[PDB]
Parts: sequence; structure tokens; C-alpha cells
Amino acid sequence: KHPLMNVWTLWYLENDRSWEDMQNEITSFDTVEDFWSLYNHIKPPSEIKLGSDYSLFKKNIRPMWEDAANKQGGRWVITLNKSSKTDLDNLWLDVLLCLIGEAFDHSDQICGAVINIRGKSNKISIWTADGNNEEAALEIGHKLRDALRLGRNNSLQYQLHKDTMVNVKSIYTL
Amino acid sequence: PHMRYSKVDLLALRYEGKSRQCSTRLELQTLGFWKI
Repeated sequence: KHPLMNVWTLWYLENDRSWEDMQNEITSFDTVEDFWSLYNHIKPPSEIKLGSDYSLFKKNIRPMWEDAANKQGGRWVITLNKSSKTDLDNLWLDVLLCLIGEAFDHSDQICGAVINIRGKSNKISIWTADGNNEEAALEIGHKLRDALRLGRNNSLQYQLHKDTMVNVKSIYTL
Repeated sequence: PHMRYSKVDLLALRYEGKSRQCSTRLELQTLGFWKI
């Protein structure tokens, strides 16, 4: 097997009637082979039920801002149309490959990623540890823009977690 | 050390023997994310 730099944990959120126990820790992996073994046997985002999330975070980091790893952080947000024109599945995978492949110079600043399946739109977000660290967020954000081929008219928006829990304010845009 | 995999390197291993049994962790949890 080919080892990964970090150990990653896949989470799956599904709406049920629970409050914060709606988040399910599926499994963890630390090799490329085991990643695919997991990815090959789960539904792609496009087939996921409305209101559900996939989240991939480093080991011992919960997919919530309250976590000690996310408390001072923020996220690069990608908003997407519901239409089939959007390459939602391949875009989510490329985000995952960026993560586990450690495509970022500030690897220690990466916490994870989340894909939200909502009614009006879908959101893919990359979570980083320190919002104040401009050099970190930007380096990561630029790696994303150049890797994801978002285009001219599409923008990456960085949002502090504190601003989310209040039409969310962004502090960086790419 | 620093283990960096390109998108190509990662995709190249997508259809290995171990990449194709199924995942290990399968707790008694019934959720719709599992493929069929």
C-alpha cells in the first residue's frame, strides 16, 4: 500500500429525528488504496439525499467549527448550481485528492473539507485552522483555484467560522 | 516526512487489487450513503 502523509476520517451527515448526533463517523484511512476502497463503495455526492453532508477531516478533528482544530479557523467556499451542467462529483473528488495528496504547502493548516447538499444550491468548502493567517489561507486558496478549474466568473470565498454562525461575510476572495 | 501525491499518482492507484475489496469498517448503521 501507498501511505498518506495524514490519517483521514470520512463523516456522513444525514437528517434524522437527534441534534448533533446526526453526524456519523464512518471510517478512517491512511493509505491511497484504502481511500479508493472506501470511495468506490459509497454514493457520489450527486446521489446523496437532500440535507446530507460528506466530510473528510484529519484524524481527531470533528467536522464542526467548535473543534479545537477549527475554532480559530475558516473555510474556502465554492457555491454550485443544482443543474447537471455542474461537474459536482468530479469536483468533490478533486478536492479530496488535493487533501490526501497534500497539494498545499501549508499542510498543517488544512483541517478538512465538506460538501453540503441543500435545496437552493450545493456547497463545497475547504476548512483551514487559522483565519488570521493570511499567507496560509491564500496559498491554499490559490492551490484550489489552479487545481479545480473554477473559471473566470466563479470565485473562491474565504469565510471565518465566527461569521458563519450569525449572507455570510467573506474576508478573502479569489 | 513529506508524502505528496499528484492527482495523477492518486488516480493511477484507483483500480489496484486492494482499492477494488470493500472497506473494512461496516458498523451496524443503516444509512443511505452506502452504494449498491
